[PDB]
Amino acid sequence: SRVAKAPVVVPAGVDVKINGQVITIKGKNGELTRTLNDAVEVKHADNTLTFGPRDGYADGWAQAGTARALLNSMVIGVTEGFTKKLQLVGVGYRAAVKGNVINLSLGFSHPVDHQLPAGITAECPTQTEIVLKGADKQVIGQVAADLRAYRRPEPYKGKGVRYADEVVRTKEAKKK
Amino acid sequence: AKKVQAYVKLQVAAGMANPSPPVGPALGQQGVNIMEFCKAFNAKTDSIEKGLPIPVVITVYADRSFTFVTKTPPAAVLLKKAAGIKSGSGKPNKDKVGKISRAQLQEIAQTKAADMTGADIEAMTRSIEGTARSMGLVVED
Amino acid sequence: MDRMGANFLKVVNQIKTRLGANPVPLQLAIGAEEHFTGVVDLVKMKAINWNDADQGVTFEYEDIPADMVELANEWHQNLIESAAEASEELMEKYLGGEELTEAEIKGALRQRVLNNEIILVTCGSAFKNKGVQAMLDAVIDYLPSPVDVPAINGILDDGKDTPAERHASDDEPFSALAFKIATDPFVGNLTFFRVYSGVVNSGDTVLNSVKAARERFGRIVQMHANKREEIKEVRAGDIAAAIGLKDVTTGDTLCDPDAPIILERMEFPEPVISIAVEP
Amino acid sequence: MKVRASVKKLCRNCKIVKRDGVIRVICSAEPKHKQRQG
RNA sequence: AGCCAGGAUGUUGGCUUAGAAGCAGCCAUCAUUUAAAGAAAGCGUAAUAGCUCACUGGUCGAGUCGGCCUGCGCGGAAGA
Repeated sequence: SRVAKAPVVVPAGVDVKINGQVITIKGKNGELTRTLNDAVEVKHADNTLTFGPRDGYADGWAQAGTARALLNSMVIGVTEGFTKKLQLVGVGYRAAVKGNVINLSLGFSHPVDHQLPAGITAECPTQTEIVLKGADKQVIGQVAADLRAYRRPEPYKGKGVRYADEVVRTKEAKKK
Repeated sequence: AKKVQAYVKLQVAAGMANPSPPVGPALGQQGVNIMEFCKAFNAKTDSIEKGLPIPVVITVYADRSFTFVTKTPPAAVLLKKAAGIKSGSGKPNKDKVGKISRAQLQEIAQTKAADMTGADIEAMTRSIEGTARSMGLVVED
Repeated sequence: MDRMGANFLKVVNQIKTRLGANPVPLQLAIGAEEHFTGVVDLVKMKAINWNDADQGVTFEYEDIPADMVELANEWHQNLIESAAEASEELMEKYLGGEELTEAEIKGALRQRVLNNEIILVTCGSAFKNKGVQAMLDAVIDYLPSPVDVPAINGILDDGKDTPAERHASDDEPFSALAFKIATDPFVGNLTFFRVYSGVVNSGDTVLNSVKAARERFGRIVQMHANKREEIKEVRAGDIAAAIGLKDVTTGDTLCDPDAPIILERMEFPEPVISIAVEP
Repeated sequence: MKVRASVKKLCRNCKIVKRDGVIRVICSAEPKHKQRQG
């Protein structure tokens, strides 16, 4: 397949701990482990990692096809990182980072300050731009999408919290 | 010459100084002073009797620059400049009015031969016969 | 200026982009818009305390606070620029280093209001009682008086053009103008007119010399914008109700005969939207 | 999500994936083109 | 199937020209170059600038694609 024609090359600076089904990757700034399913046959062969679908679970081409895409992201996420910037377009809406906490100037009668978990070093260059930094590809989206779900992109003004690369489709009033 | 940034050939009869804003967005693409394209071409526009759409192309550059290529008016409007009316295509294969022979077509092709490297003489001759049949025009020599 | 998104320095530096003017502001901002307590007057370099309760009480002036000791530095040096390029005489003491006091700089900038190249800006709150007591002292020093301006300039009645600056004092023929001419079910027609100079007594043959009509001057009444207070003797500069005008138009003169005469109606509008009322 | 018995691939870029078993059709820019049953 | 990737360019494609300027719609429906391009599919839109389909022109470097017939499966399926 395309995934079978896709092996991943681990570089120096990220150590694997192959206890069979449980792999804990000792990396640069974290520990990106995934306890996969038993539809995989893993082997860090020489340097480039090779994998395999186990018999019986012949649908493990899917279940390890996740894994081939997975561990490639893990060895490049623990070292380099993800810049996940969000664009705050709100009338009187600010963003400021302190410790691991983000403020949410969100047009309410009360402030919303939610604490953010490990795997996050957040920053804020201004009141409308907010950095998020992380090692797992999941955690760099999950903490980002929760903020965006508190104020979705409003398609009559362009109001809302929105990603850096995301482009909304704002409409027009057309009646009054 | 250039690539995916910008390349559109649109200019109509140069007696109108104003950029005619079904053409204006081709001047509204990469930040021109519209007075510059009015002052570029008028030094040579006083060598013509105006009335035909003359074409130019636009082509762009990095900072605020631009460029343009001057050619001669096309033979498609030269078919309907001599024929009197500017629009004859009402029924292509059901109208038989109006004759011009090949000799007129090549002398409006030498001004293409003295201007451009494509639109060659003998190859356009059937398409200057092809713009005649769609308009409902006849040709004999 | 007690609201979110209310940046003072943005808006005054937005005029230089959209309106294209030259504003140099004076009274700056102290406070993060909710704990806002000080308005930074920059000539005298003094912040003003405002009320906490008892809706209007204090006017307590102090120094520049320590949390804005450098933004007051970089903005005062642009204030004292604004007289070297207003008058040519302050050009050589911006660079020589003669002291640019509070009293010296306004003598140039007041003459920068008769040409109107700079406007004077002030941040504060009307409703939170933060700035209103501050805003009054600039009016006597940056807004022009009826005796400091070019006064009534009647030209003639007919013929050539000789524009004549008349006197702003009480020593002239009388002159006024007719505007804001409201109505009432007591006397009928009313006015909100303003006299520019001269004194009128009670009872006069005030004409309207642009449309050739004779009127007589009744019982003039002043207001608190609402309440009838009968103003008998109208001094030069009051605003009152030139009552009992038989016919009066937009902006004609209110003037005794054998005197200068205005004839001026500029920019007569056009009410555009037309709806048809039916009984 | 409008519901109707017919999921017809209607918009020009209409994805179809079987989430939970019930089909719901995924457009890009048109929210109006998204059905769910059938 | 994606990243580079030109969207080779005669033309204004008429009519009726107010814009119906490939992108409102009826008749033509040729093509100057054909290793890549149609007198044309939508969005941007009064018109177009923006973004593509067109051939994937160069890279990956193997399989892949749209329908016909049947074995069964899911949705359709809400009642006291």
